[PDB]
Amino acid sequence: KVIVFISGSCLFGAISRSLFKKLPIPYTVVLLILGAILGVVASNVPLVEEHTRDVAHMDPHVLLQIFLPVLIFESAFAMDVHTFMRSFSQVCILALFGLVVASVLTAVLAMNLFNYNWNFSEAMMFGAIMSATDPVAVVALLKDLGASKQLGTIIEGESLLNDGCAIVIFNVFMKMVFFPQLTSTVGQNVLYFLQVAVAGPLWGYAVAKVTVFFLSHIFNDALVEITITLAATYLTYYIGDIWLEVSGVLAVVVLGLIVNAEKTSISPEVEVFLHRFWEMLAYLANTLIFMMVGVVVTQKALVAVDKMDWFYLIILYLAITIIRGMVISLFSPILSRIGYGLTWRNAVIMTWGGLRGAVGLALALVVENLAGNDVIGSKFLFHTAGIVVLTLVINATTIQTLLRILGMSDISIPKRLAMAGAVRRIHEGQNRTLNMLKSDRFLADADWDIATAACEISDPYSPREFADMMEEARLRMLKAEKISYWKQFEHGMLAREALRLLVQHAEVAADEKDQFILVDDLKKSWQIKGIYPWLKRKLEDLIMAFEVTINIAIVLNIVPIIMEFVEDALRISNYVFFVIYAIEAIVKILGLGRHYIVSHWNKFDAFILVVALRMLRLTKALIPKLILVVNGKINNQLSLGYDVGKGYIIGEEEVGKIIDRMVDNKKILRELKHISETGRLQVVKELGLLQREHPGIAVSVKTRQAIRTILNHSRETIHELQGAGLLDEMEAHKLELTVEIKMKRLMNAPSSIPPPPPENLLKNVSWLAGDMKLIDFIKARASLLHFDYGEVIVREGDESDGLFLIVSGLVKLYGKEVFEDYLTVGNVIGEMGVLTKKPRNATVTCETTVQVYFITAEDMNIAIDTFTLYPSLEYRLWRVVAIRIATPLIMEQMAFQGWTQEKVKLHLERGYLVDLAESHFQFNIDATLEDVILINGTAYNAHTREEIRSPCLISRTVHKLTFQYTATEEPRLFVVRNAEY
Amino acid sequence: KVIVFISGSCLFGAISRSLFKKLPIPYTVVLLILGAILGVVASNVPLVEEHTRDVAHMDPHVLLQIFLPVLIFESAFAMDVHTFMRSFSQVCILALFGLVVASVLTAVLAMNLFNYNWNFSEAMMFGAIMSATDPVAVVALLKDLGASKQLGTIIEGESLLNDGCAIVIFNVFMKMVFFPQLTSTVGQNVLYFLQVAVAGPLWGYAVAKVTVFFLSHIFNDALVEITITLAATYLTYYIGDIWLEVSGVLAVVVLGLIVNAEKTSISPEVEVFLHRFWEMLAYLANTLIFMMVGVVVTQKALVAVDKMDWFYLIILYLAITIIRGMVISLFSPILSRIGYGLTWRNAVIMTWGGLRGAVGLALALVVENLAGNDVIGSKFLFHTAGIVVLTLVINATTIQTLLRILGMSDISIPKRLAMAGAVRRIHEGQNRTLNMLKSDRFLADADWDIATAACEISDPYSPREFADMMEEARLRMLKAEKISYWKQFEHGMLAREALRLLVQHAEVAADEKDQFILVDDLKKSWQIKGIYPWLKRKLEDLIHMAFEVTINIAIVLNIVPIIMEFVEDALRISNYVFFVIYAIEAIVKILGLGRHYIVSHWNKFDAFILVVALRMLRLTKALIPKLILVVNGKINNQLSLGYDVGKGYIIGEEEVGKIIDRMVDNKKILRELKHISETGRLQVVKELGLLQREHPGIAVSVKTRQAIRTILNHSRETIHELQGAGLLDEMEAHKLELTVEIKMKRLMNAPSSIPPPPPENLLKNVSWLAGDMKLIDFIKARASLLHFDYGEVIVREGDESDGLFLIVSGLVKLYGKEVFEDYLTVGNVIGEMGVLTKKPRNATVTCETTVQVYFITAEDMNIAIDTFTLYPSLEYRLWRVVAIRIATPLIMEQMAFQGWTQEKVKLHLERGYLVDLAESHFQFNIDATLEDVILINGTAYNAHTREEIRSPCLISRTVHKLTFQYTATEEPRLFVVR
Ligand SMILES: Nc1ncnc2c1ncn2[C@@H]1O[C@@H]2COP(=O)(O)O[C@H]2[C@H]1O
Ligand SMILES: Nc1ncnc2c1ncn2[C@@H]1O[C@@H]2COP(=O)(O)O[C@H]2[C@H]1O
Repeated sequence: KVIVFISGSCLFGAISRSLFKKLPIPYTVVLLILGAILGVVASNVPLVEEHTRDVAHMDPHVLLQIFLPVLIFESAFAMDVHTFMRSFSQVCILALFGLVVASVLTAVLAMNLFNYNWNFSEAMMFGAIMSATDPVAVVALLKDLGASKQLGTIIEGESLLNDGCAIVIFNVFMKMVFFPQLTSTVGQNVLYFLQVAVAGPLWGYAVAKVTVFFLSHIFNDALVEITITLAATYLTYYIGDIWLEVSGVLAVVVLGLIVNAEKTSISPEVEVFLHRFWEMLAYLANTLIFMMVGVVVTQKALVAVDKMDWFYLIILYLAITIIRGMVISLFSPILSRIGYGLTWRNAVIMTWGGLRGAVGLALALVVENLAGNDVIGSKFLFHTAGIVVLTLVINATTIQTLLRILGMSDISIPKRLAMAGAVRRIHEGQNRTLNMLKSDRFLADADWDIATAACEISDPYSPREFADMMEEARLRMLKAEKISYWKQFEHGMLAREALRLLVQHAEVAADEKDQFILVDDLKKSWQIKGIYPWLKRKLEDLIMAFEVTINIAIVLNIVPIIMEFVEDALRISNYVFFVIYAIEAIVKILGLGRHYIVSHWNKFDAFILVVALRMLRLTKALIPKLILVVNGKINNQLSLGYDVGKGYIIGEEEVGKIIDRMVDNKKILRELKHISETGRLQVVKELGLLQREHPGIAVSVKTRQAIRTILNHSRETIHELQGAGLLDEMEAHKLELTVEIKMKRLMNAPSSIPPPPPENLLKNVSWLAGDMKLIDFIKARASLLHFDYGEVIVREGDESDGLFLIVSGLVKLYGKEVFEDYLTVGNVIGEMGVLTKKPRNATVTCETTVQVYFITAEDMNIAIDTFTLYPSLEYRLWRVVAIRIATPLIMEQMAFQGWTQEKVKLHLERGYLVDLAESHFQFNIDATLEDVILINGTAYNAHTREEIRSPCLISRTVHKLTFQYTATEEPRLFVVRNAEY
Repeated sequence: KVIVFISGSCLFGAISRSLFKKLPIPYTVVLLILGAILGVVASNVPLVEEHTRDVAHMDPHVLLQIFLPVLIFESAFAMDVHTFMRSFSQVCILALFGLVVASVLTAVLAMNLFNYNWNFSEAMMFGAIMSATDPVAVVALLKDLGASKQLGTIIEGESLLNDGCAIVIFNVFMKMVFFPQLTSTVGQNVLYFLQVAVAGPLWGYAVAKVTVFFLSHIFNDALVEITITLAATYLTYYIGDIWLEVSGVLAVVVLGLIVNAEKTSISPEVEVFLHRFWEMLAYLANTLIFMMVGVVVTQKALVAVDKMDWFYLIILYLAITIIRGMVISLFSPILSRIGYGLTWRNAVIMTWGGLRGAVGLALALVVENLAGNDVIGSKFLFHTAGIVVLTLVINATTIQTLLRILGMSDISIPKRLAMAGAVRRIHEGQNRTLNMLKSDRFLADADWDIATAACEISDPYSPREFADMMEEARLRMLKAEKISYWKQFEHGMLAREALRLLVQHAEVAADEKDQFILVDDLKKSWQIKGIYPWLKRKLEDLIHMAFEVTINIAIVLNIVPIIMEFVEDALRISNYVFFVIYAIEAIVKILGLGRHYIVSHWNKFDAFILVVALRMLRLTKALIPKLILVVNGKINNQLSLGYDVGKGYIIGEEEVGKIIDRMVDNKKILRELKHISETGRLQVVKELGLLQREHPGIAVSVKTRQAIRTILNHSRETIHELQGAGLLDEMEAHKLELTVEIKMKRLMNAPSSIPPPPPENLLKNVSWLAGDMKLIDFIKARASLLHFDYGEVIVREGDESDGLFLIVSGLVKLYGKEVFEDYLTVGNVIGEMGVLTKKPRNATVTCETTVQVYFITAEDMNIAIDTFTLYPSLEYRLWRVVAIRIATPLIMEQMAFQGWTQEKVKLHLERGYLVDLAESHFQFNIDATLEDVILINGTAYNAHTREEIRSPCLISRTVHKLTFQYTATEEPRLFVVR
């Protein structure tokens, strides 16, 4: 019956796809040709005639209900959603206007020239059936050799919208023509138009949001989400099919776009499985419909032969080609003026990009089968088969020729240079490892000709002098900046979108002109000036159990509206609404203790309750949702702008220190350094102004990039640990799943701005001995002094003024060999100036804006006199300065070799100070104390009578020590007991 | 009509699967419970009654033709094929015997005790319907917490074979019971049995091989192979369904097993897509059939209430449980004796491993629907629903309790120690990178509490003294050997199977007893003593070519009308065509009769068949080379694997022997451990050497197949490092890495057939640059092929010069004098300066392995020198070789040639010549045209500074003119490179 035909069709499609892969002509036309052969065999042998008659004469219902929604759903599934949304406005405008112009022009051309006794509706149906297209072949060719990304997305989106509008027009006009028993008045026609406009896509959006919310609560389960997605898609299609014969495909398209847009709630395995499954179904449908078209056209059009239609076909193709070119040629200056400009290469490649696919053949089969025994169906089928089999080869050959000639698919010089360098590096490394392997003991009598020929690799590709030198120098500088950007991305310091924005900004201004870097485009990239801030300014300035119950009651009030739009239950529903109003009155009575005297907005709700249509109650809960989503929407773009600004700054800083060695001409080097430093200084001030506008964006981006850097380095560490054999494959995978989970949780990070860190709470918590004395010191010291870049607070050798503790920022200390230290938030500086009364010994500078608290010598004396009986703050300060002095001289010792900063920090935390007054300035060293450090003073050995002074390390050989008490130098020691105690 | 029921069924299955994931009870019983609820709603409301009446009363044809083949196909698709084949024999024996014993015991128990007026066929049907089971739940539980691999495969294979034989028996009896109008004589019954035996699986094998051969010619295309595989599976099922009512499932199972077995011709993406698609279909079918069973049993069994059946159910469950235990308990000693032994833990976990699934419920629905208005269908459905809903909870709880109690799912000490060490290392690295990141300029006012809490990680888990010390020392040594094996695998020096074999050999002898390493098990691992060599020995010793291939194809075509013979004018024309083919064969034989007219032993039978005029003998002689080549490949793979694992053990022991000494400090333990390790190494090296001696191609194959792996791994690491430095972007890196993946894929199907040994004369002529007739004369005057084994020194430093030696097989190590160590491979020339400079010796060369060398004496060297005198091109080439050998090491170490590798300085100095001192009268002028000037030999006097220098030395660029003094004992020699 039908089995052998389908199996043979699949085998023929497979062999045709495998054979004609190399030729630029798409495979599908071969299928059509093969179908033609079957026709001239179906007229003689009764067996193939029986098989074809059983299969090729199916009902239109199955075609119109199955073959088209699958194809349009596939055309609306494989597209990149974000790239589509980047140009949705121009794509929609161009697609709609091209569709309407092409349809009306084809209709009037047919009526004027064909000399057929047709009506206007037949010609409009002809135009609609000649308007639809399919871009899978041209986008496949572009993927193969076009070397472009945005062009295919533009073509796919335009084709999708064109197909949707074309099938809408064809369905309405076919229903008007072939069923001449329906009223065509305006009152229901406008209702039908608005229904198809608004009711369908909103229903698809609602079901998509519902199923996404359902899938959000599913963890590490793969079958459930696949089955739920398939069932939801079929349910949407079935409700659309019950509703109309048109809006179902629109609802399916919207649902597919929304599902493809979301990525956080669906694991990638499900997405790739769904892509593969839907692609397989679409390919099968396309092959079957092509073979059916071929066999039916060969069996039918042999009795409709004339020279007039053969003359008509060529001029029809010429007319549709010229109008398709002319509409976009006329609309190009408007697009250039509005800002969505496109190059003339894009226009000339768009002119030939219209390839007819399978939608037109489907509609032709439907309109031929519904025509009965009439010549109109044969004319339709023959003309559409002729035009598709003409364009499918001619347009493909011409687009390949134009893509070759225009040279946009040309490998640039840096691409070839980088590929050659990479190939040379790989070959050198392989030669080195071969040389190492040849020296191995067990690698003897291995034929090295086979080994060398097996692993060989190769690339797939194979004042004028001053101006040329400047041009090549700036090209090399652009190359260095690009590789710096890629290095920064690979180390993890950047996000994804900022990286591609920087790369494309560098590329579009690389070889266009002499200027290479611009700042105002970056300015508009990070700042927001569109309609969103104006909408926010208008919106936010012009305007739980009880709320949930009120919302549920308002939703329940739609059921009387449903009945009204369509009894005892309805009266009971009105009584329930009155009871809900009474419950609202009871809620007001309960809130009378808070506020019930008068209200402004609630008068409308009171009037609505007096009427009892309760949709006005839900807008109070709807108000926070709009601000909640728009604040995140603007903050995401603001964070991306700050990120790309920081990336440009750090890239310029990295490339600044290498340009001097690259060139040797003085004038070029000077002018390049001048323009680079002016650009950096111009952008850094605006970045600082953006930071000063609000501080939460910087905090968010720093705390969202530190996690990325830490996770990347942990992944590198675990890969290295796997490479050393200390753990096997399964444990490594089990541990790496945790890293993947951490990254997945980081993906949906709270991009909403975290509150700024507290001032008093962090002051009390960060210091160990937080008490009421700290509060008294804060009340006696409120400076919050701010120092910007390029300022030095104190200098070495200057007289001591007091103690300074930092509350915001990072500072760098240079002291004396020499050392460099970095103090973060919560550090205390100026310590020995109040204890040992030393003027100064080191210089501290600030690399950014810092907020600090100032304590003077008088303030320090007042603080010291504030607590005297139990100076816990003073004792903690003594411990802090003691461990600060003792820390750097222990890790460098040979005894503590192989110890990190945290190891020596946590080793010495369990140590105290020695009371020299109780011990009468005499100490005995035993094995109980693990470490003894001379903090201050001069110590005299009780055995060797040797005098030593701080900074020094007491050896384990010394057992008894004596100290001399002096007012100007009081001896101090730190003792850490053994870890076994 | 049917849509809402299916949609609600899928939603209920989804919510039940999501909710009951944590509890050890499988989700499916909840579905059954939910179905029960629908029943007590279907009896009152006419709407749900209409929906249930429409969907749940489905005809048996769709169930019996759709629901069962999908389930059995899924049970025969997700299995690991190789692990199944490792124990196929014991799995088949145990499954078949357990099935037949359980079926007959259930039948006789039902007939004796149930007091129902049933026949023997009804009880056999009852046993067949109670024998089937499903492995999905138990294997899922074992994947979750069983911590085992082989047990799940054993259970799955047993369940698959049991299901296939059970459905065969059920069909062959149900076709007799409910259709009492068919003859049951032996003559057709034995034909049916042999038909199911041989016709089905062979047809599945043929279609699988045909579609694999079809898919082998498809490159980088994904849709075509998926569509072809699906169409081939349906075509196999349809031909099986037309053929018999039960052969289709067997053919589909065989086709699925063969498709899953193959891996080279199918890309992994297609395989995982097919796995996911088939699993989705099976899950949907299982959920739907469970809900159907629940609703039908609640609607039906409410009018079949008694205490007799409610008492019979418990004793039936007890009887089937005890017989299932007892059959394998009785068969365990036979398995232990035969060598396929299993531990008592495996037996006690296999006893409770029988969980009834969906096949029995499918057969119950079929038999209940075909029973009509009779009590037998209700009894069948109620009893099977009761037993499945009892076992599905009770057996799951008991198997979880037993798995906890028996302690086989316990984390060992080394696992916890390694996990803790890895966690500590990761935390230390993260702390270090956080400390580095805190000092960055642009990382200011970032709340570090959130950063620390976000990236925190943790593990999922949380003379007696002398003997204890020895035990912990040998455990630590085993851990060191295991990590050495993993390091060797990760560096790329091992294959996959040898790695897992060595790891499991280390594991099974780790904590069992005091001994740790055995050698005779490795001996039987690398050597072959099975039935394969004996069958090869008896087989291969007991037994215009294109036109012959065309004649064989025609003889194959002659078999096509034989189907008509088994089944007119066309048949007579077929006989005439066969006679014409016979005449053509006779003409071909007469043409070949000039070379050989007498018929051979097989040719006499061929002539007899031609007189008969069959092609079976021609096909057999065509497939004789096929069986020869597949036997050769099968034996060579095992030999290569054994040699690989032997080499891996040797290099692992060599690595661990250097580090074992530092680990322990007790003298006696260290001495005895070194003694046993060295005795094992010395025992295994001699056997490996003789194994390599017996046939040398295996070693050549394994070396040339592992060098490519090492080179490709290091190239991949280099490309990853280059990507990490930003010199190329993502797309170019992926495009380049595709080439590495293609190289690895081509290496996967490597020519494991043994390459021929390298030639002797051809390599001697080609490897040397100046190969000519003089080399042939030297070979005729020097044929030594001396073989030196390990531990032998050929010459020593200071001994008198004897001649020149050129190495033809092996690698040697030279120690000379600072001091230097050199490695000479095949094709090197040694002992060259001893005849040129008349020097005795200056360095000592030894051999690290067996070496085959050619010996040339001083008299032979003099004869060779006197052989070519007019144009001694061999002598000129030797002078160039010794000149470049002397000049090479002293240039790369110079500051001028800094950053130059060995190949760079080798290819830089190849465009160099010698200076003729006779033509220049021993005076040379150095200009900028010559890039490098090297004093090879002699004393050079500067013409300006009057300074005397001698080789080895480097002439600086400041020196312009030089003079040389000619001496017989020291002739000056120089080399100049442009
Ligand atoms: N080794 C050190 N590490 C960190 N900070 C130091 C070190 N030595 C001195 N300082 C700080 O530098 C300050 C310089 O002036 P003061 O002596 O007032 O107090 C000193 C300490 O706060
Ligand atoms: N630098 C070197 N590198 C490699 N081989 C050498 C080197 N120097 C000497 N030889 C070889 O060692 C041999 C020792 O004895 P002969 O002098 O007969 O010939 C010598 C050369 O073949």
